[PDB]
Amino acid sequence: SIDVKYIGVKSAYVSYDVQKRTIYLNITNTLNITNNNYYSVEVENITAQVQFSKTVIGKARLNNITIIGPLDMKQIDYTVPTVIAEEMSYMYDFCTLISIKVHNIVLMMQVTVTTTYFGHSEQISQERYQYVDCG
Amino acid sequence: SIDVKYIGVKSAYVSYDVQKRTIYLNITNTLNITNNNYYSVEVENITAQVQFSKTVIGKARLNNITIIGPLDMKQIDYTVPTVIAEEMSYMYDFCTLISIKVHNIVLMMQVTVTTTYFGHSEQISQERYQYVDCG
Amino acid sequence: SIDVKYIGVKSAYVSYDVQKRTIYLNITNTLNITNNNYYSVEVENITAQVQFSKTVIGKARLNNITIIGPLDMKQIDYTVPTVIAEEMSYMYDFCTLISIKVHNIVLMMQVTVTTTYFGHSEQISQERYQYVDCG
Amino acid sequence: SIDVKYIGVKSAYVSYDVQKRTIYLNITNTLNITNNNYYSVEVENITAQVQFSKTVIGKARLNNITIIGPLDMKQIDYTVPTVIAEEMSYMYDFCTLISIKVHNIVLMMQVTVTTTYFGHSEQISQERYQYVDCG
Amino acid sequence: SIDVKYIGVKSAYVSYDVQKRTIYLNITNTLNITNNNYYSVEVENITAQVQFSKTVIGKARLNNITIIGPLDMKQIDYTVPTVIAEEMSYMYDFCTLISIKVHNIVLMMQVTVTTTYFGHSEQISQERYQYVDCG
Ligand SMILES: *[C@@H]1O[C@H](CO)[C@@H](O)[C@H](O)[C@H]1NC(C)=O
Ligand SMILES: *[C@@H]1O[C@H](CO)[C@@H](O)[C@H](O)[C@H]1NC(C)=O
Ligand SMILES: *[C@@H]1O[C@H](CO)[C@@H](O)[C@H](O)[C@H]1NC(C)=O
Ligand SMILES: *[C@@H]1O[C@H](CO)[C@@H](O)[C@H](O)[C@H]1NC(C)=O
Ligand SMILES: *[C@@H]1O[C@H](CO)[C@@H](O)[C@H](O)[C@H]1NC(C)=O
Ligand SMILES: *[C@@H]1O[C@H](CO)[C@@H](O)[C@H](O)[C@H]1NC(C)=O
Ligand SMILES: *[C@@H]1O[C@H](CO)[C@@H](O)[C@H](O)[C@H]1NC(C)=O
Ligand SMILES: *[C@@H]1O[C@H](CO)[C@@H](O)[C@H](O)[C@H]1NC(C)=O
Ligand SMILES: *[C@@H]1O[C@H](CO)[C@@H](O)[C@H](O)[C@H]1NC(C)=O
Ligand SMILES: *[C@@H]1O[C@H](CO)[C@@H](O)[C@H](O)[C@H]1NC(C)=O
Ligand SMILES: *[C@@H]1O[C@H](CO)[C@@H](O)[C@H](O)[C@H]1NC(C)=O
Ligand SMILES: *[C@@H]1O[C@H](CO)[C@@H](O)[C@H](O)[C@H]1NC(C)=O
Ligand SMILES: *[C@@H]1O[C@H](CO)[C@@H](O)[C@H](O)[C@H]1NC(C)=O
Ligand SMILES: *[C@@H]1O[C@H](CO)[C@@H](O)[C@H](O)[C@H]1NC(C)=O
Ligand SMILES: *[C@@H]1O[C@H](CO)[C@@H](O)[C@H](O)[C@H]1NC(C)=O
Ligand SMILES: *[C@@H]1O[C@H](CO)[C@@H](O)[C@H](O)[C@H]1NC(C)=O
Ligand SMILES: *[C@@H]1O[C@H](CO)[C@@H](O)[C@H](O)[C@H]1NC(C)=O
Ligand SMILES: *[C@@H]1O[C@H](CO)[C@@H](O)[C@H](O)[C@H]1NC(C)=O
Ligand SMILES: *[C@@H]1O[C@H](CO)[C@@H](O)[C@H](O)[C@H]1NC(C)=O
Ligand SMILES: *[C@@H]1O[C@H](CO)[C@@H](O)[C@H](O)[C@H]1NC(C)=O
Repeated sequence: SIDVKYIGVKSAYVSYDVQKRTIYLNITNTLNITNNNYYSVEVENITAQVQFSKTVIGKARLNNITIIGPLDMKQIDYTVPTVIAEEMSYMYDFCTLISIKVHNIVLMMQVTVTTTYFGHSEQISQERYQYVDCG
Repeated sequence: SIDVKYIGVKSAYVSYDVQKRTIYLNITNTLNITNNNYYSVEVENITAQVQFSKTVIGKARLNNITIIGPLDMKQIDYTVPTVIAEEMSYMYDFCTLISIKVHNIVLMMQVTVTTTYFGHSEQISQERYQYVDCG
Repeated sequence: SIDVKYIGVKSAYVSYDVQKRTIYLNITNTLNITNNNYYSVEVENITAQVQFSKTVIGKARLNNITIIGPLDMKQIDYTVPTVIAEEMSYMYDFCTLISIKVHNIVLMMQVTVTTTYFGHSEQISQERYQYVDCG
Repeated sequence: SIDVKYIGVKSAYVSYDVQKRTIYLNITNTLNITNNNYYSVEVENITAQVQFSKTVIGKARLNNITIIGPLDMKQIDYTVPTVIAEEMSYMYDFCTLISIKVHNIVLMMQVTVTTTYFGHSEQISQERYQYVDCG
Repeated sequence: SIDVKYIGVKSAYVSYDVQKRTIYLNITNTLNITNNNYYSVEVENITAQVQFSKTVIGKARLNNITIIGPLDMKQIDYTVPTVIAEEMSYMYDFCTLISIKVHNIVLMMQVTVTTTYFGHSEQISQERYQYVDCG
């Protein structure tokens, strides 16, 4: 990635910024800019490219063959019980929260068993993340 | 990715910004800009490209063959019981929340068993994320 | 992706911004701009491209063959019981919520068993996300 | 994607913005702009492209062959019971909500078993998302 | 990655910044800038590239063969019970939260069993992260 940028407030090439009651008197501004950008990116010179796979099975006996890909949960037990019993009481609850499984950003590109890959793969994530603001 | 940008407030090439009761007197501004951009991106020179796969099975005995792809949950138990019993009480609940499974952004491009890939794959995610604001 | 941009408030090439009771006196502004952009993107020079697959089965015995693709849930139990019993009480509930399964953005491009792919694949997601605002 | 943009409020090339009771005196503005854009995108030079697949079965015995594609739920149980019993009480409920399965944006392009693909595939999603606003 | 940047507040080439009630008297500013950037990135000169794999099984007996990919949870038990019993008491709860499993940013590119890869792979993540702000 030639250019990746996270800029909180302001991005600018040339900035003349006059803010909060300043006095802007005699100013002469002369700006002369020559800017040229040449992008030669990902050019590929390829005569011959071959992806080839072959499988042959002969005179074989196969019994109880198990192939299981990734990300298996099988048996998971989530027990979160809450019991509140009050005879004569004063109970004030402000900003109370219970969260079990929260997923914001899930990116999965290639999950497989057998993968043959020629090329380019790029993952870019930018965020501002604030979970809980109260009071 | 040649250019990826997250800019919170303002993005500008040339900015003359006059804000919050300033006094803007005699100003002369002369701006002379020559800007040229040449993008040569992803050009491919390819004579011959071949994707080939072959499978042959002969005189074979196959019994109990199991192939299972990824992301299997099988058996999951979610138990969240809530019991509230009050005889003579005062109960004030402000901003109370229960969430079990929350998914904002799920991107899956290639999930398979057998994959042959020639090319380019790109995933880009930008967000501002605020979950809970109260009070 | 040549240009990807998230800009919170304002995007502008040249900005003359006069805001909140400023005094804008004698100004002369002369702006001379030459801007040229040449986009050569994804041009492909390809003589011969072949995608070929062949499968042959001969004199074979196959019994109990199971192929199962991804994303299987099988057995999932969601139990969220809520019981409220009040004899003589005062109960005030403001901004109370229960959510089990919430999915905002689900993008799936290629989920398969056998995939042969020549080309270009791109996923781009931009959002502003605020879940709960109350009070 | 050459240009992807999320701009919260304002997008403009050249902006003269006079807002909130400013005094706009003698101004002379001369703007001279030459802008040219040339888009050569996705041009393909292809002599011969062949997609070919062949399957032959001979003298074979196949019994109990099961192929199941992705996204199977099978057995899912959703139990959310709510019981409210009040003898002599005061119950005030403002902004109370229960949601089990909510799906905003579901995009699925290619979900299959066997896929052969030559070309270009692009998914772009932009949104502003606010779930619950009350009070 | 030629350029990766995290800039908290302001990024600018040339900045004339006048802020918080300053007095801006006689100034003459002459700026003459010649800027040229040439990007030759990821150009590949390749005559012949071959990815080839072959598997053959003959006169073999295979029984109880198990291949299991990564990320298996099997048996996990989450027990978080909460019991509150009050006879005559005063209970004030402000900014109280319980979270079991929270996942913000999950990026997985290639998780497989057998992978052959020719190319370039890049993962870039930028964020500002504030979890809990209250009071
Ligand atoms: C500078 O500004 C003052 C105002 O205080 C003015 O009297 C004077 O003529 C100005 N000079 C020039 C060169 O603009
Ligand atoms: C502006 O810059 C260019 C460079 O391309 C130069 O030829 C020209 O003389 C400059 N003009 C002034 C007034 O400085
Ligand atoms: C690569 O491109 C050039 C022209 O840009 C061409 O002359 C040459 O024949 C190409 N390569 C092959 C292997 O054809
Ligand atoms: C295959 O496995 C099962 C249990 O998973 C077992 O009962 C069976 O006997 C096995 N096959 C052979 C041929 O032993
Ligand atoms: C500068 O502004 C002042 C106002 O205070 C004016 O009297 C003067 O003529 C101006 N000078 C020029 C060169 O514009
Ligand atoms: C503006 O810039 C160009 C560069 O292309 C130059 O030829 C020209 O002389 C400049 N004009 C002035 C007034 O500086
Ligand atoms: C590539 O393109 C050039 C012209 O741009 C052409 O002369 C050449 O024959 C092409 N390559 C092949 C292998 O045909
Ligand atoms: C295949 O597996 C089942 C249980 O999954 C088992 O009952 C059966 O005997 C197995 N096949 C053979 C030939 O053993
Ligand atoms: C500048 O503005 C003042 C107003 O205060 C005016 O008297 C003067 O003639 C102006 N000068 C020019 C050069 O416009
Ligand atoms: C404006 O810019 C062009 C560049 O194409 C230049 O030829 C011309 O002389 C400039 N004019 C002025 C008044 O600066
Ligand atoms: C590619 O395009 C050029 C013209 O742009 C043409 O002369 C050439 O024959 C093309 N390539 C093939 C293999 O035909
Ligand atoms: C195939 O599997 C079933 C159970 O899934 C089992 O009852 C049967 O015996 C198996 N086939 C053979 C030939 O063993
Ligand atoms: C500038 O505006 C003032 C008003 O205060 C006026 O008297 C003066 O003639 C104007 N000058 C020009 C050059 O427009
Ligand atoms: C405007 O720009 C063009 C560039 O195409 C230039 O030829 C012309 O002289 C310019 N005119 C002025 C008044 O600057
Ligand atoms: C096929 O599977 C069923 C159960 O799914 C089983 O009853 C049957 O015996 C199997 N076929 C053979 C030939 O064993
Ligand atoms: C500088 O500013 C003063 C204002 O205090 C003014 O009297 C003077 O003429 C200015 N000089 C120049 C060269 O602009
Ligand atoms: C501006 O810079 C250029 C360099 O390209 C130079 O040729 C020109 O003479 C400079 N002009 C001035 C006024 O310094
Ligand atoms: C590498 O590129 C040059 C031109 O940039 C070319 O002359 C040469 O033949 C290429 N290498 C091979 C092995 O073809
Ligand atoms: C590489 O590209 C050059 C032109 O840029 C071309 O002359 C040469 O034939 C290419 N390489 C091969 C192996 O064809
Ligand atoms: C295969 O494993 C199972 C238990 O997983 C076992 O009962 C069986 O006897 C094994 N197969 C053989 C041939 O021993």
